[PDB]
Formats: sequence, C-alpha cells, structure tokens
Amino acid sequence: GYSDRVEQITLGNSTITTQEAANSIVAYGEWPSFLSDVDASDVNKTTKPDTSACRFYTLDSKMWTQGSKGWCWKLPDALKDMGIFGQNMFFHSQGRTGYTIHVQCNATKFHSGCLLVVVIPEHQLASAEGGNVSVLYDKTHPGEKGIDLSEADSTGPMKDPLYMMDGTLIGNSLIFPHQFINLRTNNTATIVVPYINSVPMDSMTRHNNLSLMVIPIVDITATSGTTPSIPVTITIAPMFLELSGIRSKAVI
Amino acid sequence: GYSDRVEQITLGNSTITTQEAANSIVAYGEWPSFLSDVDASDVNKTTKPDTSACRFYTLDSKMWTQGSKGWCWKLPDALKDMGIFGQNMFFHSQGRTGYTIHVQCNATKFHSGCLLVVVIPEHQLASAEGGNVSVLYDKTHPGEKGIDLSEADSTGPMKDPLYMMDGTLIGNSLIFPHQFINLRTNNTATIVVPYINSVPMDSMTRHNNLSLMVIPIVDITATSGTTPSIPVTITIAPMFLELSGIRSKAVI
Amino acid sequence: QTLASIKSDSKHTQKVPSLTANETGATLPTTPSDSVETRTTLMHYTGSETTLENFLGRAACVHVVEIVNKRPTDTEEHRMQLLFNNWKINLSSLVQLRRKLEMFTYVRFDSEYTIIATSSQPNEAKFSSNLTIQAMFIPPGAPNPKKWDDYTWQSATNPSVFFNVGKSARFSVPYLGIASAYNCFYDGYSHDNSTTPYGINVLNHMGSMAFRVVNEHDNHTTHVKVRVYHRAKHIRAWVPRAPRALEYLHIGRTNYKQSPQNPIKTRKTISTY
Amino acid sequence: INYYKDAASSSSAGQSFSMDPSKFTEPVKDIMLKGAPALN
Amino acid sequence: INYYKDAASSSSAGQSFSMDPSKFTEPVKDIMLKGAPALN
Repeated sequence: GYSDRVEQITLGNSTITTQEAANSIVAYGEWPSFLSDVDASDVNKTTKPDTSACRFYTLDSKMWTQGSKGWCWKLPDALKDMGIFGQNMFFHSQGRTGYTIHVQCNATKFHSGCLLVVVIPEHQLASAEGGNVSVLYDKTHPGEKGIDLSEADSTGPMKDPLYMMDGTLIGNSLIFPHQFINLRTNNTATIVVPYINSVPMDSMTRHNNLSLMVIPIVDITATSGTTPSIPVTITIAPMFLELSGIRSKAVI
Repeated sequence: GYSDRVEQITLGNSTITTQEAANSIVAYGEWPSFLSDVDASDVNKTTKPDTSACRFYTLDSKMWTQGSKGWCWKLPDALKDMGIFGQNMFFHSQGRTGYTIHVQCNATKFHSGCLLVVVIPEHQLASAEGGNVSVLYDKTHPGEKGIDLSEADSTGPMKDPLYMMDGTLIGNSLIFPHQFINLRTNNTATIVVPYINSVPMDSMTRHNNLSLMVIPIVDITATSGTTPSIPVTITIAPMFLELSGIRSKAVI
Repeated sequence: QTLASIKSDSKHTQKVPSLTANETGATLPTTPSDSVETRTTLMHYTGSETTLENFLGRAACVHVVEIVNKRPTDTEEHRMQLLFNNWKINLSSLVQLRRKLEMFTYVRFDSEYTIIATSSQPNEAKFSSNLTIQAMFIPPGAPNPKKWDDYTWQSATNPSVFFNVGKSARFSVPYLGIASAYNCFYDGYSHDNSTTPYGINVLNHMGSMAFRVVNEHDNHTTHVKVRVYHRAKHIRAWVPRAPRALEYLHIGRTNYKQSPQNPIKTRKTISTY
Repeated sequence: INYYKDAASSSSAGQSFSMDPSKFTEPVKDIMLKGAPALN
Repeated sequence: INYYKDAASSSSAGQSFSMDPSKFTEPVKDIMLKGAPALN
C-alpha cells in the first residue's frame, strides 16, 4: 500500500522524493492552470516554455541555528537567475505562473524544533525605517539570497518575525497557505500555489506575487551536544508558465 | 488579384513584407516540420519554444561595393546571440530546426549587379593555410559577424569566391538551394530550409548545419556616379525549433 | 515506352515557355517542342545506367598496403618493419572514389569488400611461396596488435578473413552508422573547443583493418601487397552537391593549394569556336 | 535465390525508381511553367 | 537446404528468442515494481 508521508514529485526533467512529508497543500483548493480564453485580455499568442522552465530549481541553502529569525524569498524574483526561467522573465513583458514550493530540513530523532512555512500573496513589506519610508527595489529583489531576518539592515524591511514584516502578528499568518516542518515528524513541507492576481498576466520584474517565509517558531535544538546547525533547502518550480510580449531583454 | 512578386511572411511576432521578390524556395521540396515518433531516438520530452524563438532576427547589414567578394554565415551559429534562440542553444544538449532566410538588397532602376544566395549544408571549409591545416573553432563560429570573403586572414578559411571555400567551383553551386538577387528585378531572396542531418537532433554549438553564402556574381554598379554602396541585410528565423537535454549553460 | 518529343507545329501565342526568371532558383523543365517544331519520337531509354546504384555500385580500389614475410628484428616494432600493417579505414584515400562519394552530402550503403594479395620476391629467393594472408577487422576500441604474432590475432570476436596470395577474399559489411547515413562532410568539431580538429575526420570511426602474413619466416624476404577494393550496395544518398574541381591534399579535409590551378581552360576570346 | 540471411549479403538489387527532379529543379513555392511570367 | 544428415552438420540456425531477464533481475519471491516500498 501507500502512506501519505511518502511521495514523489516529478516535474519536467527533475524529481523530488520524500519519505517523511506531510500531505502537500494546494493553496485555496485550486491547481495551477493556464489562462483561459475568457480571462485573457492579451491579444498576443502566449508562450508556454513547459519543461524548459517548469522544473525544480534549488535555492542556496541557509543554516538554521539557535537564534535564527527566519528567512523570506520573493517569487518570481528568487528564480530570476535560474536558467531559462530566469531569462524568460526579462525577455517578456508579462507572464503568469503558479509554483510548487518544497522546504526541506533534515534532522534526527534527537532533534526538535519547528519551522513555519507560509506563502503570502502580495506581502507588502514595512520599511525598517518606519515612518513614510518606502522599501527600495534592491531590498525587495535579493533574488536567491532572500531576506535573512536575522541580519540587520537600516534600509531594509522590518525584520522582527513576530510581525511578518507588515505589522501583522505571525500567529494569524496561518490563514495563508502554510505548512509546518516539525522535526518530530515531517522533514519537509510542500505547497502548490496557483497564479494569484487581479490581473490575468503581469510583469515578472516590477512586481512579486508570492512571498515565501520560513520562520523557526520553535528554535532548533538537540537533546545533547552543541548548538545544532541544520541547513534549510528550498526548491521551487514554476507550474504553468505562460509568457507574453517578447521584447529586448529588460535591464534593471 | 495577386502577383508572385508581392509577399508577406508572418512568423511569431515579426513580419516581412516584400514587393519585389522572386517566388520563395522550399529547399528540396520539403517544409520544415517537427521530428516524428519514428525518427526520434531521444527519450527526453522535447521543448518547442515556438514564438519565443521562431521569429525573424536581423543580422548586422554589410555593405556591397565594387570589389566585394561576398559573405558567409553559419547556422545556427549566426543566431547564437539572438535573444531566446541564442540562449536555448547553450542550455540544451541538442536541437533541431529549419530556417527561413531572407536576403535583402535595395537598389534603383539605375543600378545593376547580381548576388547569388546559396544555402550549403555541411559546408566543410578549406583552411587558408591549405596543407593539412584545420580551421579553428573561432573562425567557423564568428556569429553575426559572418565571414567576409573580402577580408584577408592567414588563419581563416580560404576566401577566393571562385571556389566556395572548399575547392569546388561556384558555377556548380547552383545545385544547392539558391536564389539570385538580380537588382534588375527582385531585390530580395527567400529560402526555406528543413532540418538536414544524418542525426535526428544534434548539438547546436559544436556543429553547423547550414552555410549561407551571398556572392556578388556581378559587381554592383550604377549607370552614373561614384562607386555605389548598397547594404545587404539578412534576416533569419528558426522554423520548427525543437530542443532537448537541458543542462547548465554551455561555456565555450 | 515514353516519348522524348511530341509533334509540335509553329506557334503564335501569348504563352511563352522560352521566357522565365532564373532568379527564382527554378529550373522549370522545357522541351525542344517549346523552341522549335518537332517530330514525335521515343526515348528508347530507361536511365538504368545513371541510377545512383549503378554509379556508386562499381568496385574501386580503396587502399593498398604492404606486408612482408621477414625475420623479426629485435630493434624494430612489427609495424616499423612491415610484418603487420594496420589500415585505418577511409574511402577518401584514392581520390577517384572519393569524388564519386563527395558528390553527395549524406550517403548510406552496405559495403562489399574484395581483398587481393600479390607477392613478390626482389631478392635471391630460390622459390615462390603462396603465403596465407590474414585480414582482421578491428572496430574502434578493439585491441590493436603489437606483434605480427600477438594474441590479438586470435580474432575471438573480431571478424577475420584468411586467403592465399593469388586468391581473393570477398565479404559484405552492413551499414555501420552510427548515424542514419554516412557523412561525406562535417562542418563542425568533436566538441566545443578552439583547438579541436575540424571536419569529417571527427566522424570517421570505422576502425581499422589489420593485415598479416600468417606464415612463419621463410629463408628469404617476401613482399606482399594487398589491395582492397570496395563496392557499395543498396545505395541511398541525399543532398547532391557540386563535385570538387581542385586537387585533393589530405584525407578528410577540403583543403587545397594556396595558389591552385584554375580548372577552367582558357581561350583567346569569348568569340573563339 | 538468396543464400545468406543478412541483408548485407544480398545482391545489389534491382528495383528501379521513377525520377523526381522537381526536388532540385522546382523547389520554388507555388509555380508552374504555364508560359506565364515567372515573377507575376 | 540441408545437405547432411547429422544435426551437427547443420548451419547455426537461426531462431531468435524473446528475452527473459527476470531469471537474473527478479528472482526475488513475490515482488513487483509497483512503486511500493521494497521491504514492506
């Protein structure tokens, strides 16, 4: 038979295999899909890169140690340098895509701690300076580097994870598609997110759609030994990538 | 009604319009098309970029003046820097495509002269040094620059157009798909070429398939005035681009 | 049978088959009946002689090697002294064949080989000897003999042929690919590197054929020349191309002399008959 | 009449084909020798 | 086509067989690649 905790995800020319997973989430109960002929307003025949873009990409892993505040990535920005997907973002006026997001964090039975993985649409960030100060492009578009909430930045966004960089308490963030990685059981989270917007297609560069946050709700710890350090690896793939409006590569 | 000399070619998001053209050529009587399931040996699902790559790209124009020997471009090499098509060449192990090639050369009724446009498959070049000297990668892969047969190069290929850089007389090159631009009538040539190879798909970087040559069989001249100088513009598009074997961008 | 020409009488019309535009690249078919009045007449011809199969289907000498019966010398490899002589297969060696093949870009066929050996004794030999000659096919990656009597000659898996001097061997070799057709030309490299060799030599991996005089050393040296002939069968070819005009220099290359002789003969004037 | 099983061992039969010069003489899209102007 | 009576004198015919790798690749009692755990 089969167990919910064991799963294989095949996408394009890449696969992910898990043995200790929680049932994956399909955000808002809907699968990613292509734009229909009654949603579209764009008269340009769209491009569907399929496999060439819709595959898993892995973002540079970050270390989870005691005292870590958590991390944040923006989509599609995080994948801007990821091969074809990356290039397509700059050669097209607009695009549309859902994502599959996998957060991986290995541990033994002597470890404890818990990450909260949340995907927040339109996560408009608060500036570190407060007041009426906006956040600069450069600080909302770190790409793969993501935003390390543990790192001070007087010109960056607010970092204190109690509020998810927006004045809203983390406790209620579970309203958003989310999944936990409780080292006690699962060692990975999987979230599938459909394209979400008020506009059928949109810029891939002036605007992010999703904000992926991973927060150590319960600090990592071992039953014995020194402060543990466990890498957290994030793997993300476009689901149904649809592009439009080919033009000279954007320069930013 | 319609005249053969007037034609519109629409491809992807680009168009070409001609008023003084010769009927286009479909090399060997066959249209470009996708690899069938009985030709393929590649188990990898292929990628079909369609519009994103299959559009017209224009190569930097060259001047045709008296004394010019002609020019040569290699495909796909010539398009290696051409946006998406270009990038796809380096991200895939192998690929397959036909081309539409347009050679444009404007003149008035006071001009005369004639270009021969020939597409030669597997045009293995003779070294300028003769002997047993091979031609270096760098000199067979000029990209957009092409090979100017008017320019001396002791390490390049043979340049004298009498022989089409291979010891074979130009007079008999008309055996290959070809078209003339006789300034007297047409001012453009159009050739459509199917993928031609012994192998279903092949490297897009270690090997060229087609060699496009444009040779001033009859020197450009005017009825009066100084030596004329007419630009020759070449516009090329992939027809049915099919790609396989995604991997880290090739570096050469 | 079919007609070569169809009776046609004087015309006065608007249709003019005699005018066209070669700029189109077309070579639209016309007949004598389009230019002149003609009598009706039959072809009495099938074109059988001109079939690709008959053209490339005649045997041609491909390569000649020399091997000898001689007492091995301690100071020389058995290749330096011709006790054994490994031909790298390439039909481009003897250029008449080469041209016939180069007329096409891609060529597919099964091969038939005929191997003929002839001995000679330029020395003071007191008698002739009908030496047994062994040919061994060595596919790429297969062991290359080091000695005239090496273990490799066991031919456990390598195809091999034994025949006597004065006799001949004949055998067929199926199309060896690896592609769907043999390439006569290759506008490319083995890989993406500035210094990589350019041209068909990149693809020519048909292996080699080793020749040996099987017989042990006699009391004199005997010289044997072995001529290899090739004939193509079940021949298909694609993308015809113009035949080479200039003299060939080296195998697998399209190189020519830096200052070649123009193939075209000249005359005093364009008006000279 | 065949004595061997490999196809390669067969004789160079033997089947003629009709000619198709149009691949090389009339690759031009949508034309015909109607006596009509080639370019119009 | 046969010229001799001893079986040994016959040619090396000539009858192909289907493959059966399961003897060497799947000798394991009662299993199948169902995507199911190998040991459970």
